Amino acid sequence: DKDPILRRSGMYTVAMAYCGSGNNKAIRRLLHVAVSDVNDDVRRAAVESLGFILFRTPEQCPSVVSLLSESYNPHVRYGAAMALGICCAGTGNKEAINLLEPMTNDPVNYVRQGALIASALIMIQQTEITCPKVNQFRQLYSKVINDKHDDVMAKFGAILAQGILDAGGHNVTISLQSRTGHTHMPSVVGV
Amino acid sequence: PAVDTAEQVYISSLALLKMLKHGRAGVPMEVMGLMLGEFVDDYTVRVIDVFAMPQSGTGVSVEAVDPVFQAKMLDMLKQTGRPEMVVGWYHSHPGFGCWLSGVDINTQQSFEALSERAVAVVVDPIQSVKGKVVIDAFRLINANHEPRQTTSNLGHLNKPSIQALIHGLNRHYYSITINYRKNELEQKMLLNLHKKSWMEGLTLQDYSEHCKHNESVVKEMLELAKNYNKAVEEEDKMTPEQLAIKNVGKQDPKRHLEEHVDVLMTSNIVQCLAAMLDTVVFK
Amino acid sequence: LNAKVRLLREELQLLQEQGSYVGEVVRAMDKKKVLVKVHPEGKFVVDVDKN
Amino acid sequence: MVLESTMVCVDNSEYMRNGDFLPTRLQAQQDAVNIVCHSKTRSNPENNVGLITLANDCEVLTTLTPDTGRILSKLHTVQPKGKITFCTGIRVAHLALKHRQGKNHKMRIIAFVGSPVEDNEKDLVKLAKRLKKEKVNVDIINFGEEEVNTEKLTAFVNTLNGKDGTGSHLVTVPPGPSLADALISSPILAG
Amino acid sequence: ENSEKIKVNKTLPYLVSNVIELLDVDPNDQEEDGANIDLDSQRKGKCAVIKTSTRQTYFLPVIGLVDAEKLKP
Amino acid sequence: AVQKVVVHPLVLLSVVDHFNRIGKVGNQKRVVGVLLGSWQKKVLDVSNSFAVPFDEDDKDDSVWFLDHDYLENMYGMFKKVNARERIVGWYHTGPKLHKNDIAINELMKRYCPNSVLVIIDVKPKDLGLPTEAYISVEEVHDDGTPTSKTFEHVTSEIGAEEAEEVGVEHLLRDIKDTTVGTLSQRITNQVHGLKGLNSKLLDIRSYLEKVATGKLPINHQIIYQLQDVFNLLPDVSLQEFVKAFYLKTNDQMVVVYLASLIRSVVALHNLINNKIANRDAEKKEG
Amino acid sequence: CTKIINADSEDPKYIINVKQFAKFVVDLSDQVAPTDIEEGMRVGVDRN
Amino acid sequence: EFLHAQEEVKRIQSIPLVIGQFLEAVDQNTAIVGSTTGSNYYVRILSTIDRELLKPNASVALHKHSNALV
Amino acid sequence: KQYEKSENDLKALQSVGQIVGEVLKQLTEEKFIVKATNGPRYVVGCRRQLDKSKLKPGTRVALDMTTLTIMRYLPREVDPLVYNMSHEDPGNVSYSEIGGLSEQIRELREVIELPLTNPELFQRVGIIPPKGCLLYGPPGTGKTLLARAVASQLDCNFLKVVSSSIVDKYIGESARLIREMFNYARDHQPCIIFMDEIDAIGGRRFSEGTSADREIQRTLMELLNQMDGFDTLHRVKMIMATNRPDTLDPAL
Amino acid sequence: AAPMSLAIHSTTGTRYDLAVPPDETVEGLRKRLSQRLKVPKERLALLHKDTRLSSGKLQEFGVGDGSKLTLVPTVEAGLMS
Ligand SMILES: Nc1ncnc2c1ncn2[C@@H]1O[C@H](COP(=O)(O)OP(=O)(O)O)[C@@H](O)[C@H]1O
Repeated sequence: DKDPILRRSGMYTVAMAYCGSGNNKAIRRLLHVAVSDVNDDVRRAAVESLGFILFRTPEQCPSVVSLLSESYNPHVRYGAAMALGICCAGTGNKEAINLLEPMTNDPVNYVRQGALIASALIMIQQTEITCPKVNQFRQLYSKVINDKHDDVMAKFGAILAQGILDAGGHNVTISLQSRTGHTHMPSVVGV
Repeated sequence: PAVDTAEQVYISSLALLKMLKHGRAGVPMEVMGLMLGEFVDDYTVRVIDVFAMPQSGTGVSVEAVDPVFQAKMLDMLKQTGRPEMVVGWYHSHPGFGCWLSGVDINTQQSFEALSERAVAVVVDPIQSVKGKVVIDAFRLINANHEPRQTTSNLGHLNKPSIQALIHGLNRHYYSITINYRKNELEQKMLLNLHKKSWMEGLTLQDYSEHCKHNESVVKEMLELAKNYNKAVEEEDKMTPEQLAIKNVGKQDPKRHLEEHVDVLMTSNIVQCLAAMLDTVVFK
Repeated sequence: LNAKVRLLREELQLLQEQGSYVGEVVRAMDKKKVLVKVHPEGKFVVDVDKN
Repeated sequence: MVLESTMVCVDNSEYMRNGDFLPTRLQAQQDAVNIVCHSKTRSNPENNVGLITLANDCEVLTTLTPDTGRILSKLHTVQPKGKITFCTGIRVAHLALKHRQGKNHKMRIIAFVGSPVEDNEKDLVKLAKRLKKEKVNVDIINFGEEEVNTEKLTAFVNTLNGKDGTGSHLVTVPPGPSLADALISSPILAG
Repeated sequence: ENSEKIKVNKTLPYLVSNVIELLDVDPNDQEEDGANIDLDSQRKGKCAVIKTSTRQTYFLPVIGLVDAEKLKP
Repeated sequence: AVQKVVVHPLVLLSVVDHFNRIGKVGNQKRVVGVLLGSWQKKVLDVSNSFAVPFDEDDKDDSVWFLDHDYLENMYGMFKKVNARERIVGWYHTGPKLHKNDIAINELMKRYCPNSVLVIIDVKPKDLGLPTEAYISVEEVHDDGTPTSKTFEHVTSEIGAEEAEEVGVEHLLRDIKDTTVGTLSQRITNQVHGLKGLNSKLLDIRSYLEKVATGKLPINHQIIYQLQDVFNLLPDVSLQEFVKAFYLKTNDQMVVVYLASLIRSVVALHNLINNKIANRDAEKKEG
Repeated sequence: CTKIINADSEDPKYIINVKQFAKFVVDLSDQVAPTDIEEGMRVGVDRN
Repeated sequence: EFLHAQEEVKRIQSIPLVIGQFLEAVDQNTAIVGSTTGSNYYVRILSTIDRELLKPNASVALHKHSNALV
Repeated sequence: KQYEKSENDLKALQSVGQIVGEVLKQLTEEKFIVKATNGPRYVVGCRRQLDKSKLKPGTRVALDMTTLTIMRYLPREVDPLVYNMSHEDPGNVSYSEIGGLSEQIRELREVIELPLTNPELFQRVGIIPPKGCLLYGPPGTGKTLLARAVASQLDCNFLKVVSSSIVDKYIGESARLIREMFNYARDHQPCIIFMDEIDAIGGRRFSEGTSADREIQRTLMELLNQMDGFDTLHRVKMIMATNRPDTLDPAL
Repeated sequence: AAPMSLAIHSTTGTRYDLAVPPDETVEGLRKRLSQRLKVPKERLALLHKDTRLSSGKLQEFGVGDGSKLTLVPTVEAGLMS
């Protein structure tokens, strides 16, 4: 199609059709759109969809979004951040956080916002022992929100991230797939 | 009572070309004009077509000279199928960026009093380059708080420039996102401008000119290869920093050789393929 | 290639920063100041950065 | 007062050479349409009037305009020639008044016919039904008096205002020399 | 009100100048509407060129608030 | 005679906007207007346009209205805005030439005797330019006897000033592939030209079919032209021509061979430099 | 520092010549009375 | 995208510029350039410029504020 | 009339000046290098409706102040000094009042007046008319009177200067005055320059001397090379006047 | 009174319909429109039959009940003045 928004609907359809199957062809399509399209929102929607395909093998999302985070296009950066967020949900990977750290101080603001929300999604409920970097991230949220020299979008991101980190008391997690392994359709829809 | 930050002003292709051309015409002067369109929703303000206006002024100010033209032209355009009525005004700042001044603000304030959601569009012909066009749409903040309400990131994606801030952005006026949405036939003709006739595709070159061009470039490559030799012998007896200055004001053989090789090889391949393709097609 | 494009895309703001004068130092003196002739203007007693 | 856009249909066929009706019948029609146009201008300021000469085929000599000076100026230099074509004349006049400058105006026509018509009556009624379906009001003047009656002409004017349309007229004028303006009283002064 | 605006626009500080020449200039050719300037064209009388005391020469398309022929180089 | 006619992108886009607006208004299949511009000693220059209300009877091609009064008023207003531009011709958005065209042109011919007609299709199902230009001339026959007025095609192209170029290049961010190198000179042509030649030959073949099957009459100037066309086609089995073709292909090859040698040496040099840099970095690191 | 060159009209209006800067036509601030200033005497003026 | 960016940075080369001389290049991306006003400067060199044309004491056009060598 | 003057003044108040500078080269179709009089050189645009064929490398041009857009061309500048050199008033002496000079006035008219009406004679004999003549003689004889008569009676333009008023303090300004004067004459052909007391600057060029002496000698070299230098002078005539012809440079 | 009920169409589409006394002057209409719109009266310019209403009483210009009046504001741009 020529209308950009319908193309975005198409990327979302690819995302929801192949949810968790890791279908290499759907990945091929989304990445080709991510690097080749002319609109920026379609690029962002494409990078984001990758999260839905590859969430059963979180070891693979960083492998295909590390280079894409360090991208000239800010919307692609935000897409990589949120793709890591959905893909590695409730897992607390060292790698995901290693990618999400440097870019939480990205010059563009909405990139910082997406980075903070992605970190809050990944490192939900983890204590000091489980991940060494939880305390760093709580302190980062506090510093960002208190600061006044920083942008408003970043403050929004930090606030939502504080909300996410400790949700429903401290006794609820985000699992796209049920403990047996079935895809949890409400979780996909919600995220 | 919102004016959300997701509100956009839709400029058509024709309107953009008209603004840009009119502005470049009066390069030292603040030429100006009107824009016709519609008010669809609280998130869209569509600008369909524009029309220049009779005017006179100096390099420091410009003003209309007749309103008869405005009403008459509205009637004529309405006759042939463009009933839309005015939605704002545009003018050109030739080299000063895009912002609003005191006089600008005064005229825009009169327009806004006329209709609430009026916009001001500013173009900078000389600052616009081949690809990107320097342009922006504005509106006036009152003396009341926050001028507009936020329900998305659609407002905060542009990083307003230092000059626009200095001259009053986000203090007396606020910007609006500009969308260049286009229909199918516009898309189809914009792609059809740069297309040459079909005969040009299958025309060879004057072969004598071909050979002269080839021999000229090769006679250049001779000396470039000599200099390449004279230059590779260095790069060992040269300090790691000194090399970064070795190539300032002095030809470099490597890059020129790369360029000439690409030129020669492309040109010859294309000529050969055309010759063979013709050799087959026409009997 | 990505780095090259990013640098080119930023270069518009980097090229709008002011410049720096070229001065001929006359003699370092005092705590950390220097006396610098700024052709064509007169001399100054300027500060010296940390580096 | 009722905004009404008419289009006069002066004729300039070779049969105007005759003087049966004051010198050079064309002169009789000239004076008649001149007074008629003045009448229209006095009917309503926003009203307009036009001139579509019924020459060999046609030539709209002046499109709709509230001002009449152009109408009368173009009215001269109408040295007659050839033969008329009624169907083409009405069709062009209709196409022309479809494009009112003010679409609120009510479409209408007034005709000055003084020649023999060469066209089967069936197609005349066909053009009549079309004009009716498009809500058009003619007012035929059987000037010239080639038939001084129905020259395959009555059916057209009955159909157009058929079902007591009271919108179309056939004010036939006899060959007696006396400028029609005195004759025509209803279609012009008050329908 | 004219005199009040005039007086306010005559703030005391002036940048003294000497008139260098009093050119007589006329329009070259027709100027398209939409883009027309009253200085380059649309000027029939004389015009002045002045050298301010700051070693800067200026062209005054409208001479100012004094009759032209009084002034001399 | 006009050696060339140059239209400007603004005109094309304005005609497209016109057709969109009327079609949105509906009940039409063509649009008509004017064209403003100037002359440069037989190299025309069309630069701007505006509308002119018009309507036609599809069934019979002898009924039509064109409010020339609108044309005069708009010429007054435009000439007030831009003096340097005077009427140059007229345009219409029908796919292909209509029967009224000579009638309208003779109407238009009053405003500019040297009036050229420019058709701007707005739905290109082809690979070729979007405009066709036509100039009305008297044609005298050797047997066709009566002298009518027929349109003679004249070369046309698209041209733009720096402002228009900037704007279009800005809007053209929907697809873009420059690759000025061999990729362009092989997509813009070869394939494109062969496709166009095929389409033209197919049109000639359709007409020939129609004549042969009786659906049409025979035209003798067409037959003579086609005979000349078939007589032009060269023969590629002459020893002289084969000799010449091989000679020239050989020269072209020696040049490409030299080019490739140059490139190989440069790439090898780059590999060597990278290897030396890696070795030095390792030795320093060790 | 500026060197007055002329004192035109009874109304205070003073032509001063700032050395190597410019030459102006300025007026008297309130502190100085008109009698204090004569032609040819160095005077001090502000930077605005 | 690189060709695109190259064609987009060229707005820094707007028409009202200031002539100057290129005196000496101190590393790449910086050079001492002597303005026509008479004051030397330490400025930034635009990426696109072909360095083969920055011969010593070679005529050059500078930005009006940044004074970058354009 | 008061309100017309008032509105004229109020309209006049809103208008700005154009920097005057010289075009040095035309880079591309819309790029000109302009050297503003103060000295800073700019690359600037050009208004679209302006005969760009008249902006040769040297035309004077009026630049707008904000964008520096070329906006108008002007004829060469005429310094106020030269305006005064060219608007003197030699009373109304006629040739009658000059008594006792008949041969001399004939020679003078032969030199300056005849070639300005009757060049065909000089073409028939085959000679180029002479340029300038020195009037030397004891004080009070009639030199300046003759020059005033020549100025008033004759019809070509006149330029009158005292060589002791050319000289100026700043180095390289007197020479510029001489050069610009001769350029002005070269423009308004025909013209006559009457250098009065050329002994004020025409003095033997010594080997040994001081700074001011050297500066005046530079002025004199400029004059000498303007009279008969690389550029043929053509149709401007000269007359000098001295009571000390002896103290003059042999090259003059 | 016999108020003259006119129409004031703006070039934008909105319609500020108003009724005035018979003896109103173009200055008075301009002034009332300025109060309604909160814009200076100089910036306005009324139109009738493609003919500005420069000044003076409305009647002798011909402006009558059930008339069409276009209201057109001024358009100005410039660094200063
Ligand atoms: N031949 C003459 N006829 C009349 N007056 C003369 C004559 N010669 C000198 N004068 C007088 O001398 C004055 C002119 O001086 P002039 O001879 O022109 O200059 P210079 O001082 O170089 O001799 C006049 O007042 C004039 O009356």
